Order: sequence, then structure tokens, then C-alpha cells
Amino acid sequence: MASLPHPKIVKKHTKKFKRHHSDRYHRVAENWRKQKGIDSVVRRRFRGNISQPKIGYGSNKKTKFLSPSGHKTFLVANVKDLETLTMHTKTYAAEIAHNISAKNRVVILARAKALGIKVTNPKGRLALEA
Amino acid sequence: MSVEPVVVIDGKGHLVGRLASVVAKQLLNGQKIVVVRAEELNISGEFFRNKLKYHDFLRKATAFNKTRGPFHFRAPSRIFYKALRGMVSHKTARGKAALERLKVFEGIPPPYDKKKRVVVPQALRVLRLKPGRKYTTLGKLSTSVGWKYEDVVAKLEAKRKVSSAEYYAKKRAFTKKVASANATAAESDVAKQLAALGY
Amino acid sequence: MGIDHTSKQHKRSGHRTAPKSDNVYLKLLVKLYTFLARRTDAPFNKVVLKALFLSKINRPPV
Amino acid sequence: MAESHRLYVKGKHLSYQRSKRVNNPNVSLIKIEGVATPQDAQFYLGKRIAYVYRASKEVRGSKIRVMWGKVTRTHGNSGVVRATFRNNLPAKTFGASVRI
Amino acid sequence: MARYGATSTNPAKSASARGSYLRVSFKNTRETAQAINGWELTKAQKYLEQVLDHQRAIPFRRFNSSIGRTAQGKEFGVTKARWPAKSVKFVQGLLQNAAANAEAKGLDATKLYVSHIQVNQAPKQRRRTYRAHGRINKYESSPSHIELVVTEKEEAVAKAAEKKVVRLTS
Amino acid sequence: PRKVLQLLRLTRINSGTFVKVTKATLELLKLIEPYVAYGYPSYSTIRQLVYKRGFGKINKQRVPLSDNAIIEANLGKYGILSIDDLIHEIITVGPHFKQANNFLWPFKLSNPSGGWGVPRKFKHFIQGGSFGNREEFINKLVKSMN
Amino acid sequence: MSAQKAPKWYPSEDVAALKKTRKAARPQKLRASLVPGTVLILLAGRFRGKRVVYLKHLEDNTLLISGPFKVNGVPLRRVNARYVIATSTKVSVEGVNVEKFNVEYFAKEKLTKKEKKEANLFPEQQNKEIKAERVEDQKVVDKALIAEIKKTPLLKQYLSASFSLKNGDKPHMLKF
RNA sequence: AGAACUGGCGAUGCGGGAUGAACCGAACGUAGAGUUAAGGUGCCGGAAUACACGCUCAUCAGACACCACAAAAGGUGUUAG
RNA sequence: GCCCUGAAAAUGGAUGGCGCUCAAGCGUGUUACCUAUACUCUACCGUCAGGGUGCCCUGACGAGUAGGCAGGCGUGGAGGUCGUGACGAAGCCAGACGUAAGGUCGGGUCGAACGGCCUCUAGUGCAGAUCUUGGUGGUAGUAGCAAAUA
RNA sequence: UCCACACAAUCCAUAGCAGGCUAGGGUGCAC
Repeated sequence: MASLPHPKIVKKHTKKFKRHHSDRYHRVAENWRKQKGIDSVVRRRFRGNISQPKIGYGSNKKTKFLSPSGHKTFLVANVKDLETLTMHTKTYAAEIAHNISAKNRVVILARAKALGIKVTNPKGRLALEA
Repeated sequence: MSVEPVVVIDGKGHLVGRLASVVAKQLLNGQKIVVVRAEELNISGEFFRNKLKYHDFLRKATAFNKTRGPFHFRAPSRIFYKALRGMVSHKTARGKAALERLKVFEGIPPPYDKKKRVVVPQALRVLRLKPGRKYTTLGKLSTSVGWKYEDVVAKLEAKRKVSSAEYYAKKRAFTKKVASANATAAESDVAKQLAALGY
Repeated sequence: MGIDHTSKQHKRSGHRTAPKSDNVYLKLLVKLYTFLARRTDAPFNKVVLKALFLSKINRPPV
Repeated sequence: MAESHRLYVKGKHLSYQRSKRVNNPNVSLIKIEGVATPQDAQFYLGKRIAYVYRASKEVRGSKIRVMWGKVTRTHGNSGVVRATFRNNLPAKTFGASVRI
Repeated sequence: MARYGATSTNPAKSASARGSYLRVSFKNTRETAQAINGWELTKAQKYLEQVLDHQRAIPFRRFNSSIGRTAQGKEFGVTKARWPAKSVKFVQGLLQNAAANAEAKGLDATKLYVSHIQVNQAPKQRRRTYRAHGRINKYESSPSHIELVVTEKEEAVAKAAEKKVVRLTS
Repeated sequence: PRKVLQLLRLTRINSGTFVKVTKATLELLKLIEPYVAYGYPSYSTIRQLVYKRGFGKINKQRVPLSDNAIIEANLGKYGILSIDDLIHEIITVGPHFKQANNFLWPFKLSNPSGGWGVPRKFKHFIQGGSFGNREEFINKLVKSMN
Repeated sequence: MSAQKAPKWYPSEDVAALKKTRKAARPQKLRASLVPGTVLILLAGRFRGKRVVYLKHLEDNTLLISGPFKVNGVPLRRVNARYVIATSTKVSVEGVNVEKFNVEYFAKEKLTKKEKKEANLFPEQQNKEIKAERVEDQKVVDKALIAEIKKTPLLKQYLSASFSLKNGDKPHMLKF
């Protein structure tokens, strides 16, 4: 339904709270870890420093765990997992697993189209074979 | 001049620090400004105290050891150029470009027949006048510093001489071309003028 | 600013529905009590609920 | 006496269009609320419109970047005006209050 | 060509050579590959024979450090130059190897120029030679790989394949 | 001095509380003093003060002094809660108008517009600032707090 | 429902209310600036003449004008000026509709239509002036100073305008 | 150096102050719009080359606090009282 | 008051700088502006008030090292449950989010294995410790390859 | 070899808006 995924993009901080003094040393991992010591400017938690992770950055409970398309994705192991998904249709998108083989995707793709749950399953299908 | 592409400014009897404030701001506006008549600008106060300040700056310009700067600028165009660098943020690239946009020329540079213009009450006459601890022209400061000056006033004298001739014949021909109103005229039309604006 | 306000927030609440329920029966029974308390008058049923939620320190042998 | 000089002064940004083929440069549309008098626009044009880039609020990039426009030409002639921007403005700041 | 790096070209069109694990200075050869890129086989051969003789310098655009200077710049004026004879000798070998592949394919004496040359330091061999005061420092050697493809294609293709902007609006 | 602020129920800056007429308050107010601008706001400015800044009582959260909420709601043991009646009754400072002035609890004022509400923090009304008692100026000040 | 977390399910069409307050612009805004509304005319230039309906402000000045042309056609503006002064037709727009589409009779109807307002205009132009009138048309902005005169008056003129705006559209797909 | 009474720093961001742990304003989830504090409005540098007046002409001097110096003596027919 | 006189210091001039002097000084009043994360407001995340039906809503408070507590993420393996696989794990670019721990898929590589859930356990998460070991860049085409002159 | 120059990537009719044809001094030109 709602235009609320426009807030999810708008809100952010997709500042991207990375490690930092990351870029200088390769080793420094891209993933965040808290700045323990005083002397860090970041720990003082000003702007321009990179903002820290907290809960308060968190988006609206309704928007969370959704694609930018606004459909909820549920990862779909097989033909069976589709059966719950066809009930959703409009509500849910199905993202078809990395584990999945080509031949299995075919059955799954073909059945999905009849279900009316096109999102990312046709994209994933094109990719594997065509 | 007060537009977007002119920009030519009259230095005669203008205040150095004041000319530089507006000049910097217009270069920050993005104009390319030609400051003309550099020797004729005046900076107020007695010469002796003014020369004492510059003298220390010369004394500074005696060192470092090294070569390659610092500098003290002898001449009226040069003094004025130094003044802009201080006026504008010298740290930044924007500031730097604005500085590249100045040219200061002494006397007149190669003919700008188009008039150089006074800025909104920039001139030292009114801006002295209670008064005048003395007042010092840039040409007076620089005779004591040394000579890019000596050639510049020499040219000023020749430029002013040549132009002063031109202006007399120009004005003669203009009042002549002009006597339009020495009234003619009335012709219903003048009533139209008085109305036309009027309403 | 602050204070009384900060102190109240600084506290806590209050009960708490008991940690773990090994008994399934105890998990629904307590929930049944808050249920009865709220639709009608009964103060006791609301009181019993808290006590069942606390561990060895609230629950009384009689 | 004057001319303009004076600060009043509110306006709107209508929208800033950062546009080429690579041919065209950048346009900015401004609509000042009532202001310039028809006369005040016309004898003049070149009135420089300076908006401060401040914190509004929460953390906006609160910088020592004071922004200056100029009116290129009117388009609107009694109201709306064309402007262009030259500098760097803060981030997608169409909307924002115009002002000295 | 070989088990390779970046060929990006055509088998009918190109000739291949590569040198495997030669012991020569990695910097000196790099210079030489840089300098004698786009040129023929005959021009390059003379250019290298000249190098050994001290007729032609090889430019050292990169790689510095008390390298002799402009005895003559030859190609351009640049301070740094040597005329590394060993390193030149292996490339003479490499060009002769390619030139023989080219000849065998039946590509013409007239054929074209050197598209692609690289130089990688392959492994660095280990070795060591002892030092004073009961301490050890190591002297090692660099095996190098150099890749050559010479291509049918340079004059012709540069015109034919004419080849990159375009449009506009469906 | 902070603990007496907490006593008046000035929890933050741009907080407000009404106080009554007596020497005892004043004397307690004296410890508070360099916290405060104070004075009598007139009959009208107080009307303008309640409408924007007023809030709801306990047994409910904050719910404002807005139109519906006062007429139907607000507890009121002593007398009539309704908007005009309540405001009259506090200003007259008669019986249990001290219980009326057990407001819900602080008025949370806007910062002054134009800073006409801020003459110097440094100064007293006698220094030429904001500080201290001033009837006239408090009504001007509250208008700005809108 | 039930159990078990929790997706949807859809809705709407609600509100609500206003009404005295519906209205307040709806004549009006005209009141501040003067004038009628659209359709607006070339008095000037040329003497005898002409009609257009003001589809757009891109902003005021920069204004969009239209009529018909599916095939070969007839022209069209975005212009910052050239020629136009108002008439006496008013809609409940100011001046928003648009593209440059029309078509069925549009040019011609608008041409017959003009005659009347223009024929009403030229005596009032003789009564004031003509040569002078160009300079007014040239502006475009506009508006306050003098919104007058009569013309006589509307019903058909509204009909073309209402249609033009509706006409201005198209849907139906196409490749050219 | 060593106590008392208190706030801050430590563990407190952000705005002001050239920079600058504890000076002023200010106690900070996010994001925006508005308006303000402290403090500032010739240029750098928002924003006044503001308005009424008076002294000063040394470049005094652009300074709450501050590694901001300047005294006894103070002349003095400098100005003023 | 002002001011000079008292008034001398070491690599180069400044009141932050340019440096104006009926001021851009300093003091007396005064008008208008500018300006924070403040304050107000809009939207919304936690806590606590609480309400109401695994879920929805009202309003207040809400930086944080040492540090306490509580919820969650990820790891190898076990069992059971849900399955997945001859193009799986794994890899690198990217693509989607979750503040976030992580998450999901795609390119195009790869040629056999892998998730989820519940419950559990533990050789269970690193930038660092003149940390261990291996590999690698700059240092460099640099020092040395020079005293019987053969 | 390179100098100078085309092309494109960087006071009147009045259509129907607009123009711009043709009946009857101000300033751009290789000076």
C-alpha cells in the first residue's frame, strides 16, 4: 500500500555507519565496531565524524524488513513455500534462494507466474539461464 | 558599472581600505575588476606613522633566510594587490581565483577611454574632514619605498596630459551637439513630458 | 532540566510476567488472571497475578 | 537617497533545474512573496539575493557558506523572477526561504 | 598469448610470445616495455640493437635513484635513461620469438605493431648472502614474466573500429 | 536553588508557573531570583497564555487546554472548569484558586520571537535587562512566547 | 487475525467537510490583481483579429497557449510575452490546463469566436488608442491597472475554452 | 602547595570566543520548518559601511575571564569637570 | 577620559588577519537585522504511564567512559523438525534492506554439498598485546661487488 | 609544413501565436 517506504529512503542514516579510520588501513574492517576510547572525536558523537548506531535511527515499525518496492520478501525454498506466498500475492514478494538449482527454479518460476507473485523470481530466472 | 561584465573603477582620492572591501566582494561576486589610477588612491592618517608600519614590513621582507617570499610590495598597484589578498580568504581556491580576477594598473592601462567610476561614498573628500591627521596618497608612500612607482607617476603625468586635451574638445563638442535644450522644446510635447511622467 | 522526572524514568516496572514458564499451565493461568481482573471488579485476581510472576521471593508456601 | 537598498524580505524557491544536453548550464526559479514594486525590479535588475545557510533544524550542515544570488532577468515580470546558481547551494535546498 | 594476462585481441590477427621466469631486473625491463610499445618488430629490433650499442636510450619515466641522465632522451626529453643491455637482450629474444610465430602464421613482413606488452614480477626467488656482526640479510632474484601480443589490426582497426558514442531517445 | 525551581515546577527553560499574591512566595522567589522574569500578566494575555500552552491532567496524559477538552473534561472539585470560568477564577485569587493554581503542570512557553522577549539575561529590569519583577513587561514577554 | 503476524487488509474513501470556506478563492484572486479569467486576446499587433486560451503559467510571463495540430496543424507557445490582453470570460481555473492538442474544429471556431470580442474591442481601442495598445500586449505579466471594459460576453466562449482544455489532452496511444 | 563551598571537566556534543578539557549560551534519539540565546552586523564574515551625540589623531585602538601586561611618579599650560 | 612620559630583547609585521581614525576606535542612548542540537512544531524509535484488542493507540521523558542489567545477531557441532542440491559451499562485483549485529539475491566463477526453525553446547566473533606464523609493497635498481692496481 | 573561411561535437497587409510581405533618421557592413 503506502507511500511510507518514501520516508524509509528519506529518513536514513544511510550515512553508512562503517568503521572509520577504515579507509586508511585495508585490515580495518568495513563493519562497524564501537569506539572505545575517550580521545576519539567520534565517541564525542558529533556530526561530520560519522553518527553512531543507536535504536533512535531505526525506522517506523510498519516500514521495516520490506523492499523499496514495499512488498515484504520471504525467501522461498521450494514449490511448497510458494503455497503460503500465493495467499499474500500483492503483499509479498518472493526472493528465490541462492541454494536453488536451475531446474528447480524453472518449476518454481512457472508456478509463481500463475500465482501472480512476480517480483525478483523473473529477475532471478533470466539471470540463471537465458 | 554596477552590472555583470564591466567592471572599471576610479581610484582618484578614494580610500584604499574602503576600495578594497567592495572590490573583494565584487571579485567574490565573480567579476573581473580592473582597478585604475592606483597612485591617486589615498589612505588617511599622517604619512610618518603610515611609513613606519610599511618600513617594519620591508624589514620583515629582509628575511627569512631562504629566498622565495615573504614580500613587501613597493608600488601603488602592488600595495593595492596585497590589500586584496588580506581582504579575501587567502586559504581557499575560491578566494584564490577572486585574487586572479584583480588587475590593478597605475595611471590608465592601455586605453580604457570608457570612464572609470567613483563607488557609493568611497571618496576621501567627505571621509576626512573634521579632520585629517594628514592623508597620504599611495604615490606619496611609494616614492620612499622604491620604484615600480617612479615609472608609474611618469606615465600618469603623460596620460593625464593626453586625456585632459581630449576632455576639453569632447565637452566643447558635446555642449554644442547638445544645445537641445536650450529650449526647443515646448511644441505641445513638454506639457506631455510634465504630464507623462506626472500622473 | 530534570529531576523527579529523571528519577521516575530511572526507576523501573513492574512486575513482570514471570521469567520462564516450564509449566505451560502457569503461563496461560497468569494471563487468565489479568484477563479476569480487567473485565470486572476483582482486586485479588490482579494482585495474585503479580505474585505468580515473581519467583522464589514472591511465591508463598502456606 | 536610493534605488533599492533595504532588506524586507521573504521568498520561495519554485525549483532549481540542473539541466544540460551537454549544451545548457543551470537555472533556478525564484518567487519572492510580493516584493519588488514592479519599478523596483525594472530600473535595476541585478538585485542580489542572499540566503543564509544555517542550521534549520535538526542538524543541517551548519557551515560558514553564505549564499548570494542575483536576478538574471525576470520571468514573471511582476512576481516570479529567473535566477541561476553558480556556487554550490546546500543539499536540494529548493523550497527554502529566500531573504537577505 | 600464453596462459595469460589481458590479451583482448584476435588469434588470426595477432601473434603471441611470452617469456617465463627469467632472471633480470624487473624495473629495467618495465621501462623497456613501456618505451617500445606501439612500434613494429623491425623498428623495435633496430631500436634494441641500438640500445645494446648505447646508440638509443630507453626512457625511464618511472624508476629513478641515481639512474644516469639525458645522454640523450632520444624518445622525448626526460632526465632518466639507461640502456639496460641484458634486459634488452631478453626482449630482443621475445620479439624474435613472436616474429617467428608471426612468420609461421604467414603474417606479412609488412605486418603491424605491438599492441600489448606487460611485465610482472613473477615469484621472487629466495637466496641469501650473509652479513657482518652475526646478522643475516637476503639477496634475492626476480623471475619476471613478459607478455607480448603483436597485432594485425593497429593501423586498419584504428580506422574500421571507429567505434564509440551514439544515441538518443526510444 | 534548583530544588526550589523543582518546587515551583519550572523544570526547564521557557517553563512557566503562576504564583499568587504574598510575601512568603516572594521571599522564597528571592532564592530563585536570578532564575526568573516575573510580574502580573493582565486578564487577556493570560487568556492567550492558557489557550496555546495549557495541558491535561493526570489520569490522562498531556491532552491540551483546547476547546473540547476543557468544556467536557478536566476534573474540578471546587468550581467550574470551563474556559472562561476557570481563568476568571484563578485571577480573582479567591477560595481554592490556589487549588486552581495547581495547573496541569507547567506551561511550556515558546522562545521569544524577535528576541524582544530577550532583553539582556545579564541584567535586571534595574540593570535594563529581562530579570525581575515587571508587570508591563511580562505581558509583552508572554505575547512573544506565542 | 488469529495468530500469527500480520500483513494488511486494504481501504478507503472518508473525510470531511469544508464549505463556506470551500468557496473563498473560487471566484477571486482575480480580486487582488484585477481581470476576468481565461480566454484572452491579441488586441494588438494587428487591428482586426484574434483569440487564445491560457493553458499555462510555467511561472507567470512564461505562459502556455494552444489550439490544434494532430497532423500538419498550426502552432503553439511557450512565450515570455509577445502579445496578449484579457477579455471578459472567466472559468473556475485561473490558468492551468494544457499541451498543445486540440483538433476537431479548433482553429476555425476559435477564429469565428475572436471576431466578436475583437469587434467589441476595436471601438473601445479607437476610444482610447491602438498603436498604444501594442505596448500593453507586449508586457504579458500583467494585470493590474485597469481591468475593464465590457465585450458582450461569454456562453459560447466558455464552451470553446472548456472543450480546449479537455481537448488539450489526449490519451490514446501513438508512436508519432 | 594544602583545606572549605559549589559548578563543570573527567564521562557533555552543538553554538560563541582565531586556535583552546573545565569562559559564555546550551545539556544532544531521528529528520524538517520556524524563531531565538550567547555574541555579532566595513571585508574576510551571517548581518548596518545603522541613527542621535561626544572625545580621541596616538594607528591610542577593535581586549568580559585568558601567558588580555604596564606602575610608582603622574606631567600636563590635552580636554573636560 | 584621552594621551604621552615612564615604556629595553633576541628566526618575520599583525587587534584572528586586511587594518578604518565626525571610525571599521572607546563611551552614551537608540533602531533594525543575523544567529545553536536551544524553544516550538511536524513525522517517528526506546522507557514509563497506561488503555484497548500475537496486535493497535494516547502523551512524557530520553547524550554517555568506568559500569550494572535486559533484549537481540553471527559461528562449529548434535537431535528433532521444515526442507534444499548437480550446479552446492566458496569467491569477487553489484543489486535489494536491517541504526545496527547481520541480511537476502543477481552477474558471472565453481564443480559437491547446504540452509531455516526449536532446543542445546562450545577450541564461538578481533586492528592492536616491541602479539604468533606466512606472504607481500616501499625502501632500489639503491649500499656492497674499491687499495697486491696484473 | 602552416595561414584564412563553410559544417556540426564540445508610417503596411494582416495568419490566427507569431509572424513578417509587401503596396506605397538610428545603426551593422569588405570600409
